[PDB]
Amino acid sequence: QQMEGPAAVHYQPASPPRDACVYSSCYSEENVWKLCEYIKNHDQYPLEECYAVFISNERKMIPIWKQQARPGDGPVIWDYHVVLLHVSSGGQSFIYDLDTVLPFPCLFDTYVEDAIKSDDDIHPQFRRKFRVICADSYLKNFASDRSHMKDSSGNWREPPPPYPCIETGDSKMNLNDFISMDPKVGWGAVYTLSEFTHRFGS
Repeated sequence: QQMEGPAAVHYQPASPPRDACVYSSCYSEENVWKLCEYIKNHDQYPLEECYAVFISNERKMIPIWKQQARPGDGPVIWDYHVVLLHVSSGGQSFIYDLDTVLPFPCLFDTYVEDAIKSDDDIHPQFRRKFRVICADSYLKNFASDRSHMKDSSGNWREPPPPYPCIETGDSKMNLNDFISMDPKVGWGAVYTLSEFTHRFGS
């Protein structure tokens, strides 16, 4: 037997159920944005408890396991991937990944163990870095004109989401500032996998 700060055994999800969420494949930066917007307009949790988390690396080649685009025990290799992190008031963190086969939401430790796994036995060019942006800052500053999703001849590589492009008064396109893992660029903090789990893991 082994015992276990406070536990969120009665955690109420900050989002609608998985099948009720706005979702477009290969637009997880917008899928997470729409979750932040919901949390903002819903008056359930403070937006300051939530973060958008960009996962990528310098070579833009990151494996993620337990992904719906690859059912089974193999990884999907993304150029980048975005999830939502909710640090509940007791300290327990939850991951909202509309693309995972793990629960939605998922306990932070479980998502790190099954979806992310250790970088120790991963070829170093595939190792993951994390940019953590406050959901309030994310809603206030993120902009994407989706131009990165046009193909060789100006057609869509993936069909876009069915709502207008996310815009701010300051920019129509700063997605590269979020995919970048350069701490001298953009908003939020950039962490290695160890720093990320040291920060939010229990």
